[PDB]
Amino acid sequence: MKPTYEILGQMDETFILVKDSEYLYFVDQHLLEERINYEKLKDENLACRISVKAGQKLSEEKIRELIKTWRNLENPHVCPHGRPIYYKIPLREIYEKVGRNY
Amino acid sequence: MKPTYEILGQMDETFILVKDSEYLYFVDQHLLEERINYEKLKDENLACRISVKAGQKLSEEKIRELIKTWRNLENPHVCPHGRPIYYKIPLREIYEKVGRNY
Ligand SMILES: [Cl-]
Ligand SMILES: [Cl-]
Ligand SMILES: [Cl-]
Ligand SMILES: [Cl-]
Ligand SMILES: [Cl-]
Ligand SMILES: [Cl-]
Ligand SMILES: [Zn+2]
Ligand SMILES: [Zn+2]
Ligand SMILES: [Zn+2]
Ligand SMILES: [Zn+2]
Ligand SMILES: [Zn+2]
Ligand SMILES: [Zn+2]
Ligand SMILES: [Zn+2]
Ligand SMILES: [Zn+2]
Ligand SMILES: [Zn+2]
Ligand SMILES: [Zn+2]
Repeated sequence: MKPTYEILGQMDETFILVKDSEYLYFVDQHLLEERINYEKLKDENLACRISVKAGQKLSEEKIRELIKTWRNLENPHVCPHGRPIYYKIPLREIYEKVGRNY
Repeated sequence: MKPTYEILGQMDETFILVKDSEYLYFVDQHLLEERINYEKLKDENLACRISVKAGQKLSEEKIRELIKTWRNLENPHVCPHGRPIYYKIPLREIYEKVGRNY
């Protein structure tokens, strides 16, 4: 994700919505924290058990911290168990559907 | 869209993000206002020229009004020129990508 981005907020207390100029990302808060903790601790089970879970409301500050850290991870793409950390949609798919250039 | 929904906010001063239990919708603010005005005025060019344009910031109250009205339109799907008013993504596509049931 580009270093210029906009955080749109939380969805379903499960995903952080954040976009750059190319994509809107839906970032799984659990998988992201698990990856962050795994890269520090090198322990899959420990990283999992201490991380936030889906269904927990996060403060705006905590969300900012997580997204900033996400960009600097060695593997921002998949958790240590191989699950994709995020879903993404190209912004052009949204614009083009309604007839706008992007 | 179901009568129970959550407005997530504006994106790019162009789309209103709103979800129910099934889909996340990206609603084009211009096309929506144009449809609203067209259903009142029955005049395509007049409805277009008086409507908000992309790139205009909208207040939270104005966004609420538009989304409430959207649900009651005779045609909430396409503007009078035939363009889709919104893009939608099934929530299950987002959940399933990260390995979650939905
Ligand atoms: Cl979880
Ligand atoms: Cl900060
Ligand atoms: Cl921060
Ligand atoms: Cl426009
Ligand atoms: Cl109100
Ligand atoms: Cl209202
Ligand atoms: Zn362990
Ligand atoms: Zn686990
Ligand atoms: Zn886990
Ligand atoms: Zn901070
Ligand atoms: Zn995992
Ligand atoms: Zn006219
Ligand atoms: Zn026009
Ligand atoms: Zn128009
Ligand atoms: Zn109101
Ligand atoms: Zn139109």
